[PDB]
Amino acid sequence: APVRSLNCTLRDSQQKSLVMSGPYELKALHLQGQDMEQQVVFSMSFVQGEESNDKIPVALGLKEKNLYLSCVLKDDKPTLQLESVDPKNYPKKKMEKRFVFNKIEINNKLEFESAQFPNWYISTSQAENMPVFLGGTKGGQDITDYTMQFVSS
Repeated sequence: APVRSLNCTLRDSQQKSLVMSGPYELKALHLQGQDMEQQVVFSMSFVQGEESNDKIPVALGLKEKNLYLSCVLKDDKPTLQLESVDPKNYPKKKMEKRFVFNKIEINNKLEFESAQFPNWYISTSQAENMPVFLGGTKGGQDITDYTMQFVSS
């Protein structure tokens, strides 16, 4: 397909799942059993960009929703947000830079670095029910690695 994609769910290294907070925000929390279905299913697209054997550029949209994770400057600081796009023009192989993340395979975990803002990663808090955000520090209080689960689509 023009732009190739695959559906998946993500879980941080503390086993927290991701769910929709409001219409433009994601939160991470320890979920299990029935509630497991509240988790967001992503449609990961493999877009164009500087590629490596361990660094792959991708775009993360919500399955069947014209909503994508985006990195923009908000109050002079790199910020993560859910952005609405024209449902007829997306996804596409050449996504605007703000939508691009470098999928990095480390241990057996994954890290998602903003292509727009080098060394800024999709992060979650240790605390329960907090927003998913863009953090500029690795190996610290905040979590920056995940495992990925594939879904039948």
